[PDB]
Formats: sequence, structure tokens, C-alpha cells
Amino acid sequence: TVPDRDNDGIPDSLEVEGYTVDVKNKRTFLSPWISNIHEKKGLTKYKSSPEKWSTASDPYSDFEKVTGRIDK
Amino acid sequence: DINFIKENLTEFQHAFSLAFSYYFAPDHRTVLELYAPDMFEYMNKLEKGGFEKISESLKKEGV
Ligand SMILES: [Ca+2]
Ligand SMILES: [Ca+2]
Repeated sequence: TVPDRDNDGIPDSLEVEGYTVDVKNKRTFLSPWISNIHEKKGLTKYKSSPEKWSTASDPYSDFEKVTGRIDK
Repeated sequence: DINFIKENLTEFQHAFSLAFSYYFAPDHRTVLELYAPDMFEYMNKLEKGGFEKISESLKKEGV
């Protein structure tokens, strides 16, 4: 498998080097930052720490904060 | 046709190598499955036995 230290759902290399979230038909997919695809659509580029479940130490993980699976 | 295939084969070479690196870097393989779902199928057929057949067709000529 691919490593995930903090167990939030994003792999470590994506957290260290960059990732984003795109929606293709009606399904969202967490993908690494490609500056050709994701920069034309105006997506945001995120980085976070690979060993904290929540990088800002609040009770919401990085995966929930970027994918909308959060308290609204 | 022949003219496009003979002047700029480095671009098709670049396309295949970039698809190869997207297929085998394990952190982002699903990028290829999402944004190019038939290049993913091409590389998946090529990995599940096509590489073996190209190796055999070269090793037969090698002896
Ligand atoms: Ca992680
Ligand atoms: Ca994290």
C-alpha cells in the first residue's frame, strides 16, 4: 500500500508536496497538484503535515476540511 | 500519417514516458485512471502481460 502516518486519508507525499480536490462527473477525487490541469480550473493548492491528523490542531482533519465532509 | 509520425516522434515518446511515470509512481496512479481512462487501460494491459510478450519477441531474435 501507500503510507499514511497520521491516518487522515491523504498519503504522506501528497501532504508534503501538494494536493487538491477536483470533481469530475459527480464524484470528488483527491489528486496531487498538476499545474496544467488544476491551474486552468482555478483550484487551490494545499499543503499540510504528514504526521498530524489535523494540521491546525482543531478537531477537523485535513481530509474533512478539504473535501467538504465537515460541519457546515 | 507518415509526415507527422516521422517529424515529431519525440512527442509521442514523451507521451508514453509521462504515462509510464504516472502509472508506476505509486502515490499517483489514479490520476491516470481518472483523467485518461483509456491510457490507463493501455498501460494496464501492457503491464499485465504485454511487457512479457515484447520481451519474448526481442529475446527470440536475441539468440
Ligand atoms: Ca496523511
Ligand atoms: Ca495530515
